Amino acid sequence: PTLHILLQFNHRGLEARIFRHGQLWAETHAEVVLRSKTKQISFLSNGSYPSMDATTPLNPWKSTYQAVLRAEPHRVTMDVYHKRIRPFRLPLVQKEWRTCEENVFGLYHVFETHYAGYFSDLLIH
Amino acid sequence: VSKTYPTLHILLQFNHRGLEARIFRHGQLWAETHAEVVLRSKTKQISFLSNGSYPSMDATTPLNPWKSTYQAVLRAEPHRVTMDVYHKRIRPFRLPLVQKEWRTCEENVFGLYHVFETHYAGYFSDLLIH
Amino acid sequence: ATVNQLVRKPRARKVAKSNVPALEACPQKRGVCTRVYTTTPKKPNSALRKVCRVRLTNGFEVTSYIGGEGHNLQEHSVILIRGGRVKDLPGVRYHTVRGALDCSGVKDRKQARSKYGVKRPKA
Amino acid sequence: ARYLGPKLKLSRREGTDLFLKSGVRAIDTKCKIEQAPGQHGARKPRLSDYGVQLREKQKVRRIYGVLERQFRNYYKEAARLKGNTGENLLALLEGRLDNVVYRMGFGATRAEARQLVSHKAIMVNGRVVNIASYQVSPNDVVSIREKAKKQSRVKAALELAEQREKPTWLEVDAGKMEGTFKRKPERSDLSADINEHLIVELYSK
Amino acid sequence: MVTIRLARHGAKKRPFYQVVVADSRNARNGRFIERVGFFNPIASEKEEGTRLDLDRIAHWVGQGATISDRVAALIKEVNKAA
RNA sequence: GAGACACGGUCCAGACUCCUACGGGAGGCAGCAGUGGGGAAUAUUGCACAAUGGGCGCAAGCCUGAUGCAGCCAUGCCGCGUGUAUGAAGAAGGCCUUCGGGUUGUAAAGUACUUUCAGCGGGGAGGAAGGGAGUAAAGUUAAUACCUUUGCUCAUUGACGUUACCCGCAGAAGAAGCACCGGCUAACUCCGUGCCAGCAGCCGCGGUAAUACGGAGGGUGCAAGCGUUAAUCGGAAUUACUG
Ligand SMILES: [Mg+2]
Ligand SMILES: [Mg+2]
Ligand SMILES: [Mg+2]
Ligand SMILES: [Mg+2]
Ligand SMILES: [Mg+2]
Ligand SMILES: [Mg+2]
Ligand SMILES: [Mg+2]
Ligand SMILES: [Mg+2]
Ligand SMILES: [Mg+2]
Ligand SMILES: [Mg+2]
Ligand SMILES: [Mg+2]
Ligand SMILES: [Mg+2]
Ligand SMILES: [Mg+2]
Ligand SMILES: [Mg+2]
Ligand SMILES: [Mg+2]
Ligand SMILES: [Mg+2]
Ligand SMILES: [Mg+2]
Ligand SMILES: [Mg+2]
Ligand SMILES: [Mg+2]
Ligand SMILES: [Mg+2]
Ligand SMILES: [Mg+2]
Ligand SMILES: [Mg+2]
Ligand SMILES: [Mg+2]
Ligand SMILES: [Mg+2]
Ligand SMILES: [Mg+2]
Ligand SMILES: [Mg+2]
Repeated sequence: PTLHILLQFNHRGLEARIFRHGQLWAETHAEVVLRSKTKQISFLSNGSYPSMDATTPLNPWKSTYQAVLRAEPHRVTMDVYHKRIRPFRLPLVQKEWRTCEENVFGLYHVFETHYAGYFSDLLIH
Repeated sequence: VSKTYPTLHILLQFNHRGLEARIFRHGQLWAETHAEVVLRSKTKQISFLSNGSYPSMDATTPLNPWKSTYQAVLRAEPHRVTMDVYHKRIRPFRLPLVQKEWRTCEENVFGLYHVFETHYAGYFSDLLIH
Repeated sequence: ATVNQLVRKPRARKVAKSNVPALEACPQKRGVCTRVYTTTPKKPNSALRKVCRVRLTNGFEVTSYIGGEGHNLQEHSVILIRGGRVKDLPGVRYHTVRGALDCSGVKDRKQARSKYGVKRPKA
Repeated sequence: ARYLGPKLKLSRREGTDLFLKSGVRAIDTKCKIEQAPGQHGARKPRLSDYGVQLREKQKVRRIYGVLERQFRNYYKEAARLKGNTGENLLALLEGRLDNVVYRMGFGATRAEARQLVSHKAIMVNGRVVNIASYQVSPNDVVSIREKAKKQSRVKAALELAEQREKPTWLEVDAGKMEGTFKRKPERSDLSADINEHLIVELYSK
Repeated sequence: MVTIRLARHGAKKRPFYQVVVADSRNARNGRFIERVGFFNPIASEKEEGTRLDLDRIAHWVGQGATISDRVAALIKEVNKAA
């Protein structure tokens, strides 16, 4: 199982777009407003951040990342790239979990659990 | 549309001592292996790479050494595996010198390597992993 | 001086001998290491300079310098020498090319890598 | 083939303003124009005779954005032409297409005008030209093609050009977005802070 | 014999021809006797694509020089157009 | 043989390689490719006679590794690209610090734009002149045949080639390294090290505060290249004719 996740940080929060074999499979949103890369990557690394920034209607900022999750036989990995996926270059953030997953729904559960409490339930198309 | 799948970059060096394979993963040297394949001419090298074997190896000549380098790129697409081999460097908008493909599907890098190793069956020693 | 003297004996030039005669106007030469050892420089220097004796493909037997820190050269190593004498070692006129043939590049070299055969550190 | 680094750093080193930014703000408002770049920027050592000629050559090379090989070829051409070699070199640099586009007004900077020329938005005598080093001739009409007349940055660059000084050897029409190169500029038409004798001397060492 | 043929002197994909009077045993771009004009096949308009010295040509034909086929066609052009 | 004492002719001898029934025979890449070897080191056993040229032929045509092109190689020269404008919380982190700050630095981000080239799709010059079929007239001739000459018609002739070039599409995406920073010589500090390890074109540096060694931050010079080595002239008026 593989998922490609387009992640957009903006002043309104964090938008997750979930792709599956190149098809948009699910969407969700989180109230995570974090302008700086350091705060974004710290959130991405830690799965949480203590204090969110304040939403600004006047100024709209958009910062995009892509997480790619792969269910290898004895681990799951999630690499998130700034702007776009480049496989010959190194990942900006590296994460690994010692778990076996049967399907994409469990793989989402891992994703959901690292960012526990933030994302609403999936709207599926 | 993205085409990001499992990928392996394999630096292949033919030399007078034999054939050295260095496997890179996100630009990180992930694994090493060696084969006793001594083939000096470019024609014989390309014939071996395409066919997976060669009948007669050249002689080892320690007083007259050489080094000839290729790069294989393996991709595990959803329905098929591809390997493209370039002389000395990746030129992706120009055609591969050697191009091989297999119908079987492998989900992970370990399955991808198995395709590579099975094509060159009997030649490469077991992986030294880092 | 006088032009009658010049008509009988023109002015002659200086046939300039080269300082690297064992290259024979080649940029590099290949040779096998007969012996690898260390020498002491001449005054006012003090060190243990790394040096080897090499028999070239043209039959010359010359002494070559090994620059950089650490090397993997043994007897029967096939190296490439380039030219350029070490000022303070008596009789050493050639430099071993690091990174070519048997000779490997220096370890942990981050600056002037191409002068020592060190690949760019990927990251 | 081009310089793709910080732009104000190149003018802090040269001490003066190279007009590498559009001029909306004062250059002093964006950098320390009086201080050279780097950690040891406050220190101002003495400059040798070699380093004075070099800095003068780097200044002109950076105003027009020309690398060393192509700029050395301008000097040979300027030295071969009859007349003042130091003035033939500034006339060759002023006849470049990406410089004519900037002086007319169609570009905010010379790097922006260079992108306009290379993206096939400029036509010389009714033909689309694509080379920034293309030499323009007297009585040549260079205009912006119809597909590019709608670009907002072309209009923004025309009002900035009003704040600058008008070049006399050109005649631009901000309505039709066309201009006429009528003659090569004399040395008096150019800046006076450029000492081109230093450049001629540097290329005879 | 002595001929009047074409020698290929241009660049790649942009040929340019000199009309020369040469001994036939010589190489095409090699030794010749006289140059009597040029032919530019990819010439632009308002440009002289062909120019032939018809007086020296008639002088060599009188002495027994033969004409190449492509040059015999150029002479008909330099005369019919004129 | 007009022409050779003949690259892919003959004869003899010699060395080498091969075939043999052992008696005897065959061969010559310094043609184009290619192989082995030598070397620091130099490419494909590609396509086509479409063009130019050559041989033979009345011609059609046949032949042509000449030639025209294609492949490989940053080997050189030349052009272009790797974005443009904005942007001070002068962010974070790095480095330095007289702990005040400084610098990296408008640089990044963020914002607003652009799409050369590469990628995809569509269109599309020129290199082609001839030749062949027809007729018409003229020319000669007994002949309004035949032939030749000159016009006019009708079918065609491209190896390169998925040509150059042009139009459309999406998106800043696919695209920066190398040497140097004691003086000469453009560019300076911290740390590691301790006459060791090392550097070096020359002068020289290193024995505890190294701008010279090694790493880092900053900088300078070149740039799809950059360094090193070899080689020649220069500077050298240091063979001086000029001098
Ligand atoms: Mg260095
Ligand atoms: Mg260039
Ligand atoms: Mg002049
Ligand atoms: Mg004969
Ligand atoms: Mg006869
Ligand atoms: Mg005879
Ligand atoms: Mg002879
Ligand atoms: Mg013959
Ligand atoms: Mg032969
Ligand atoms: Mg050959
Ligand atoms: Mg060989
Ligand atoms: Mg060899
Ligand atoms: Mg070959
Ligand atoms: Mg032909
Ligand atoms: Mg034949
Ligand atoms: Mg090239
Ligand atoms: Mg700070
Ligand atoms: Mg294109
Ligand atoms: Mg045509
Ligand atoms: Mg035509
Ligand atoms: Mg120095
Ligand atoms: Mg200095
Ligand atoms: Mg050094
Ligand atoms: Mg001391
Ligand atoms: Mg110290
Ligand atoms: Mg002299």
